[PDB]
Amino acid sequence: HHAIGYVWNTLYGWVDTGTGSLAAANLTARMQPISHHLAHPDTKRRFHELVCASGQIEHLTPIAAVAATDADILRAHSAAHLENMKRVSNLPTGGDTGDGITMMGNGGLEIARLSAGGAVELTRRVATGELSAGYALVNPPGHHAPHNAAMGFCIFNNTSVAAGYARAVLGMERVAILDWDVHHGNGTQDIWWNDPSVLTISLHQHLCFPPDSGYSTERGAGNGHGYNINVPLPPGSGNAAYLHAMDQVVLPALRAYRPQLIIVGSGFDASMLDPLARMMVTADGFRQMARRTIDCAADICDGRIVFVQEGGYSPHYLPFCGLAVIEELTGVRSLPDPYHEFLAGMGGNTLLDAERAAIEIVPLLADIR
Amino acid sequence: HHAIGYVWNTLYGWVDTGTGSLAAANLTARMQPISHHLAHPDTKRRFHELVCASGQIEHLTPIAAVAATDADILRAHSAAHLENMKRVSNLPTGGDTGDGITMMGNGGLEIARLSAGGAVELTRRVATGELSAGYALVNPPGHHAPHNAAMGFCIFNNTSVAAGYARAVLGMERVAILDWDVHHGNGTQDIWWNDPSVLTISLHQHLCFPPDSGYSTERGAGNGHGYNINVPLPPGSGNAAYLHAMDQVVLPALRAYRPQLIIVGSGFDASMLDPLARMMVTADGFRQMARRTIDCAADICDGRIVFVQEGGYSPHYLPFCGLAVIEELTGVRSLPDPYHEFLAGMGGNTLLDAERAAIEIVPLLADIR
Amino acid sequence: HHHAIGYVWNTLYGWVDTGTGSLAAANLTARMQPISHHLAHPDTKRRFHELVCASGQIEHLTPIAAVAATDADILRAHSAAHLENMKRVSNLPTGGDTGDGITMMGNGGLEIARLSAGGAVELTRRVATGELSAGYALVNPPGHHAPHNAAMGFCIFNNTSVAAGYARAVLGMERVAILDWDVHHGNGTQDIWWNDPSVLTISLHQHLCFPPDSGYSTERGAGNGHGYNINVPLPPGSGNAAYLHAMDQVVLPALRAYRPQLIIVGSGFDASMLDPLARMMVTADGFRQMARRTIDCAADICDGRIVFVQEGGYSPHYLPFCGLAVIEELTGVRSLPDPYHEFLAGMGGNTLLDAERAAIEEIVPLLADIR
Amino acid sequence: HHHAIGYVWNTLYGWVDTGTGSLAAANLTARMQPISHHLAHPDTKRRFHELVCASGQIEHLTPIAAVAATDADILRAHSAAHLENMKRVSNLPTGGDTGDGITMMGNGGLEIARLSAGGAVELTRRVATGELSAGYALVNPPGHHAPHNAAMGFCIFNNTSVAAGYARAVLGMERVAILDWDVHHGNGTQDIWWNDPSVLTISLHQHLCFPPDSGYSTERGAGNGHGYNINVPLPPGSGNAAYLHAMDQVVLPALRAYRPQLIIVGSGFDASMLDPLARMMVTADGFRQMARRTIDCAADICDGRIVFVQEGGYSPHYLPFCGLAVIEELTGVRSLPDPYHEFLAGMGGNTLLDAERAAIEEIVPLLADIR
Ligand SMILES: O=C(NO)C(F)(F)C(F)(F)C(F)(F)C(F)(F)C(F)(F)C(F)(F)C(=O)Nc1ccccc1
Ligand SMILES: O=C(NO)C(F)(F)C(F)(F)C(F)(F)C(F)(F)C(F)(F)C(F)(F)C(=O)Nc1ccccc1
Ligand SMILES: O=C(NO)C(F)(F)C(F)(F)C(F)(F)C(F)(F)C(F)(F)C(F)(F)C(=O)Nc1ccccc1
Ligand SMILES: O=C(NO)C(F)(F)C(F)(F)C(F)(F)C(F)(F)C(F)(F)C(F)(F)C(=O)Nc1ccccc1
Ligand SMILES: [K+]
Ligand SMILES: [K+]
Ligand SMILES: [K+]
Ligand SMILES: [K+]
Ligand SMILES: [K+]
Ligand SMILES: [K+]
Ligand SMILES: [K+]
Ligand SMILES: [K+]
Ligand SMILES: [Zn+2]
Ligand SMILES: [Zn+2]
Ligand SMILES: [Zn+2]
Ligand SMILES: [Zn+2]
Repeated sequence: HHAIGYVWNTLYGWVDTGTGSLAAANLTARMQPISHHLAHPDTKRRFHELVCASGQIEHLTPIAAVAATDADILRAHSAAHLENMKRVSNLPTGGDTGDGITMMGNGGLEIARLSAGGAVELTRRVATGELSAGYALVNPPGHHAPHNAAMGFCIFNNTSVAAGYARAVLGMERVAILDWDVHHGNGTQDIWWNDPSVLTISLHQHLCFPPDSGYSTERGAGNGHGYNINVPLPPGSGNAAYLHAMDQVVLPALRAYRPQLIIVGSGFDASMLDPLARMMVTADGFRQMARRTIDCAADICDGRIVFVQEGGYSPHYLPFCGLAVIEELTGVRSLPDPYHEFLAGMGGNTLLDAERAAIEIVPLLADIR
Repeated sequence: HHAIGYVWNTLYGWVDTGTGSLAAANLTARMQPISHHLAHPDTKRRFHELVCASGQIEHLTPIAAVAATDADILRAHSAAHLENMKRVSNLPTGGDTGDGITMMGNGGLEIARLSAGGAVELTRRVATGELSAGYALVNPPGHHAPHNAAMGFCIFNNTSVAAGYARAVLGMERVAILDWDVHHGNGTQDIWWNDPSVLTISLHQHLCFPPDSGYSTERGAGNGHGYNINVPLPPGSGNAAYLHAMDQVVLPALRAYRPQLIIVGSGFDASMLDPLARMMVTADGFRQMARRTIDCAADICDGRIVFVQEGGYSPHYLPFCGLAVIEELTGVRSLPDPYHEFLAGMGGNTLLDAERAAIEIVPLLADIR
Repeated sequence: HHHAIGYVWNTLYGWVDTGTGSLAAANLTARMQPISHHLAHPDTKRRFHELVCASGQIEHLTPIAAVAATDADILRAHSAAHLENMKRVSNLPTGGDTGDGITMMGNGGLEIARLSAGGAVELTRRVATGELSAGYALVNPPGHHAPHNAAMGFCIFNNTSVAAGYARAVLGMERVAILDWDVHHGNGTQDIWWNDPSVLTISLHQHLCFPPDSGYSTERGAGNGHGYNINVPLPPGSGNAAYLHAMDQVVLPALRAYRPQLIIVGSGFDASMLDPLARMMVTADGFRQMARRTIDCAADICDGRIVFVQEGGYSPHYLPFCGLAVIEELTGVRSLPDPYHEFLAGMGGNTLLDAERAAIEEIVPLLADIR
Repeated sequence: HHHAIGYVWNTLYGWVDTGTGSLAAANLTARMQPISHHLAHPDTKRRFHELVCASGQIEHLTPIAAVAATDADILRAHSAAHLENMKRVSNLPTGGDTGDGITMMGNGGLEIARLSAGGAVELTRRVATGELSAGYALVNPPGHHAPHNAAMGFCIFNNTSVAAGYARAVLGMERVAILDWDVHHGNGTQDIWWNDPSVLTISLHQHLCFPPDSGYSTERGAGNGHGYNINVPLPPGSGNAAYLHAMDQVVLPALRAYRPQLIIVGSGFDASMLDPLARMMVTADGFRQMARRTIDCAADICDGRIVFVQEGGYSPHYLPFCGLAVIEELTGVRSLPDPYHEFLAGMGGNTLLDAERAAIEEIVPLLADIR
């Protein structure tokens, strides 16, 4: 049938990103304090508020986040990492999660558990058939956190916690994670590196972040060899490149693999107005990407698809990119993208030779059994 | 000798950009109000504050802005445009300058006059030999405003007001305006379209803004034919492309033309972290661009070079891009770019075939007499 | 017995565009520099809502959707000319001045004004029918300064008067009371019901804080309404002791004398210890005690029918805790401390000063005229 | 005769990192939501500076560069342990807690604390030598809560005491006065000079506003310093009438009795009508009159030697106009109105209430002990 779940929790908007821009404010470096860190939670809150103010919320089934348990977290992460996060969160003013930039406040583990747990709860309810699909608008994000660490503002790897739950608790034999956050999903890649039961795909700007990963030659290991697929694209790639990648690589990979559930790491940092990447995707591009992936799920896994928020750093534009994806889930297309004409004139809608060549990963599809 | 002028006026930081993102907030469109418009003056104020906090201010000669007179403005703009700006500024709550997006507050003409006048005052003092060079950190910007209108948040075309002053008041026969704001300097192009006495050069992202201009075929008209040079570059172009453009096109054009003064429209919206374009220039890239242009001025026009602020929309990073240019003027290189390693890993430092081909404008150099 | 507490929040209450000025607009000639957050910026009320959710109070509330106030609803409190002027201003391509030179609406800003008044109406309807026992409408923009024929003091429509008008005309209640404890005089509400004894209007406020020329004890209504408007102006620096003495000596006796069938509270928190727009010393515990007293009074005299409707309050730091205290008195679930309690308790306001006592006692002889 | 008015602003005064809390840090367990602007955010003082410039007052001032306070400078007001603790905290990779659990410094935040104290010192030196007639040091962080052995109340070092210590030890002045009209008790300054009659310390403040346990009239110094600390605690709601009565009856007579060779004013604007962190009713015209009186007193008794040093004040909207009024009294160029004047004048505070008069009169018998 048709019932679309939606997860927002007030505390997703209360993540304290501090007073720096990216790293902390630093007087010796003359990095002046600023009100809004690049990753400030207001960007995602504005998406939530637009979901409500547009009336999309009336077509969604609100789903309460339920805190991820230690057992849930341990399906994706090491005990040492979980214990370190408990340690850092218990410090009187929080602290450094290990990388020197990713911080948690005192009690910040509460929000990290609710973020991973929002993904799990939506996954559970879609997998059982209570819901047909859904969108978990979580924060903090997940895809940079590998098995043994926090990284890139990610405390736990939300989509991997959800995949682990689908595998262990729901008994699914095959799950796919499709990450279209513009940054390489190195954490997700790491977690399932040796494991063919979770197909991991990352469409991203080549070497945007991290600086040393996301190459096409990173394909997994052992029994997992062939079950990690990176699609690095050049800076300036737009809707044409992204849709060519979907049609030539992503959708064929999903059809070859036959997952029982598709989890999308849904970032909007590939947008035309994002500060933290150089891509040219518009809300109409994300719309088409979502439509294609939802339709693929309908064909191959009884429509079982869960979108989980990753990055995106335009408070101005991200809400409209997100809303387009929500509208593809609900089928209620009731608000225009007010930037559409303005951004459409900038380009990205022609498949350039260098973009085409980057996508033409195609010979690796044959190794997905 | 060596004396570097620097213009900042408090009111440059008081430009009211409203409560929208780009266009105004709009309830029917569900464009939620936001504290900082993309063009909020804090970005440029943070540059000023870094100039001070870094100690660069101790190596600069502060120059007070002096309001541009009607006569000054009329060297670049029509009487109808000036009168319309006086009209709009006199409205009790200001209003629409004509394009439906560019607004002035009540009394906002004061700031527009100080912005153009900051460029004029620095130009005067460099041309006389009181100063060797300088940087006018003005706001609002100028380069989109054509002869008969305000456009793209530009009320008056600051660099053209300064060029007009150099021509009419100082009696210079040849002036060059080099615009490296990432958006096409359509206003400047328009003003001097028929005029070979002001060479206008625009290095920009192709079709970023405006959507219908900046093509290589836009070359001026009449006696001005050959004295407008557009260098449109593809999205994703970085330091390699920008420096190749400098070496192959911009610097040869300046040497062919033999201006008596070089005015640089110094935007930083080509930076790696800018939301309003897709280019990959780092602070080190802007440093090298500035070094090259200052050295060219030393060779061909007795060092007479005036930098005038155009766009740039990263409050995080613009200050460091600007500071690099200031350091090239003063010769005091006392602060690192704290983002250098982070951004250097993202690329843009290899000249791609498509970038090289866009630059290879070279056959037009022969028409500069 | 029955317990179900309604709660109204609409996303658009947080989207009210207060501009780039502090109070009036930014002004270059006056050298009033633009600022991100106007004093009345919606974030203050949004932070209250978010605390209601993050504290877990939301799990004890029954969410009630705001329904846009119709023209008919608005016309029970305001003139046709005022409604038409608001439709006119809201239809202007970039909105404009609502009449006073400071209160503005955006293009389409009438949508939010309707949802604000309509949130009060919807909660009133559902409490009056017995679906709900009581509730809190966390609306924005506020209401109490808007008189019959105008917008004023960032109020477009007089939300509590629209709700009272609905209770009177649609539900057929013969007597309604509006108790306003916003720190500013409820001049709009006073104006609307000035000649009308069917809506008892009470305003507890800082004397001459805003507006400058109203809220005196001598403003008592007119005609058949004479005696059915009660102002309790208090001196600057009044705190919990003064506010509770006013409740016990004046407000609660007035309500008991009048026997309203519904009590509507204009629930502002601008009397708080940390508010920039008044000089009063009320703490979250003070508002808690005020709410408790008023809810208990409603239980005694009108079958518990009480509707709280948000008015002002300008501390984004502290207002959420003041508001949460009132919500907790409605739900009976007292699960979070006021983290400012010790800090503010040391500042005073907890002793009834002679001047405060005397200001309150000025109103006591007027209670006898409430029939 | 001579007229040259020094003015200190340093960009880094605007870069003080006040964090993401309201007052204490953001706290998830307490459900204190993060906020962009802490109550003490530097933008309030930066907006004052920008108004000094945009109003054209800057053209009538002599800009004076702040020079970092040396260890020797700091040690005239504070203990070696406190200085070493501040060097320790500032050297920590991400800074930390200065001791009280709320006052923090960033890594390298000692640089700004030194520039703040050093701005006061540099202006003091240049006024005392006769290079300047008077001046205003618009410093941040503030000073007056920091006692000899600690940081407190967002004060790292006691700027005015560092300046007084310099005047005493380096310039050889035998008598200095510090007049603090920040609305909070200058407990730090009181502590530093408690036993010392060579620095007369006066604090006009809201009674028990902050700290909670100090500022009583009975706190008069000790030993040879007995009689050389004067507290003037005023009740909440006191306005221009009370403040000017306190100036005329207590402050100015105390200064005339003491005959300081230099007057340092701890110039806070947190007594303003719109301040969130106190309940007083002073307007820009009130601060203007206070400044005029004090400058004229300096002209009469110490050859015009007066240095104003910024303390608190938490209205980004209104503080700039309060500060500008003081600057205009120094320059004598009165070129911009207070655009809030009419709005605030209607709220009151301009009548001397009996309780206000009595609070002030409590201090008058202590004037006789100033020898
Ligand atoms: O959306 C993001 N990723 O999907 C993002 F994490 F926020 C990021 F990639 F854009 C990021 F901002 F670049 C980053 F990863 F968070 C980051 F900035 F790169 C970082 F992680 F914070 C970071 O800079 N990490 C470093 C760690 C060690 C040494 C240098 C950098
Ligand atoms: O830095 C800039 N230019 O150098 C910029 F003007 F700010 C811009 F190009 F980035 C801009 F923001 F895109 C813009 F030009 F200002 C703008 F947004 F495009 C605009 F001018 F405001 C704009 O959108 N103008 C339009 C006018 C009519 C119809 C549609 C758009
Ligand atoms: O909470 C408030 N009222 O309950 C308040 F309206 F916000 C106010 F009273 F505090 C207010 F802010 F003071 C005001 F009422 F909004 C205002 F500021 F006074 C005003 F209404 F906007 C205002 O200043 N109005 C004026 C109208 C005409 C002439 C001068 C002032
Ligand atoms: O302007 C001020 N003083 O002149 C002020 F310091 F900011 C203050 F008094 F208003 C203050 F904000 F109240 C404070 F002093 F800063 C403070 F908030 F009270 C505090 F110091 F930070 C504070 O609350 N300190 C405490 C220390 C220990 C235990 C409880 C509170
Ligand atoms: K895998
Ligand atoms: K990815
Ligand atoms: K030309
Ligand atoms: K350009
Ligand atoms: K009445
Ligand atoms: K009231
Ligand atoms: K003393
Ligand atoms: K004081
Ligand atoms: Zn990302
Ligand atoms: Zn630009
Ligand atoms: Zn109010
Ligand atoms: Zn203070």
